[PDB]
Amino acid sequence: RYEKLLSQRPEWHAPWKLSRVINGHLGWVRCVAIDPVDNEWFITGSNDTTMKVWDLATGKLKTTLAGHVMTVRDVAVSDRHPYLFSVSEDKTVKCWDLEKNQIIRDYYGHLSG
RNA sequence: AAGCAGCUUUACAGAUCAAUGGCGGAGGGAGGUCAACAUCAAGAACUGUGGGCCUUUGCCUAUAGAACUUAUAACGAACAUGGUUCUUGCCUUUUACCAGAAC
Ligand SMILES: [Mg+2]
Repeated sequence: RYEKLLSQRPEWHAPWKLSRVINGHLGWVRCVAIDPVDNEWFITGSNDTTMKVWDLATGKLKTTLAGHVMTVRDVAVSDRHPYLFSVSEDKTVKCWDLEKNQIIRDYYGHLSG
């Protein structure tokens, strides 16, 4: 097994460097989701109970999405829908109409966060 | 529109009393605080049918039919409630509330 690893060379990849630091939250950034279609913005749920939407190219802040009362743990953006799904430690799963930026279609049943 | 002729029918006397041609006829009418199924808010908006293009979709062209609803816009010349979210009001907590919005 060990002579077959030395027989093989890994693919070269280009290294990574920091290009932009964005300071906008009041707590920890706990989750990041990208726009799956057309790639203009990303959204960061956080520890200050609010999700912010950041433009990918310029780095400016587009909007803030409040509506959770505890820390937003994960954020998922849909490719087939204009829907944003967001869970938190406050036992809530929420949907968001991105054509309206309002909470629709709330989900219920998790015993904990 | 009286009257005459032409036309369409009509009670019919017919010609034919055949092959015909026209209209009607080859399982009703009125209803029911009966039922089922469709359908009832959108480029001012529908569908069937023929033709051509591309390769079925879509477009263009020709044609037929469009009930109900709608312009001081809506089936209802009528008018309640609930959910979420935002902003207020009441001010021990909650429910029940206050009264505007958006969905
Ligand atoms: Mg108590």
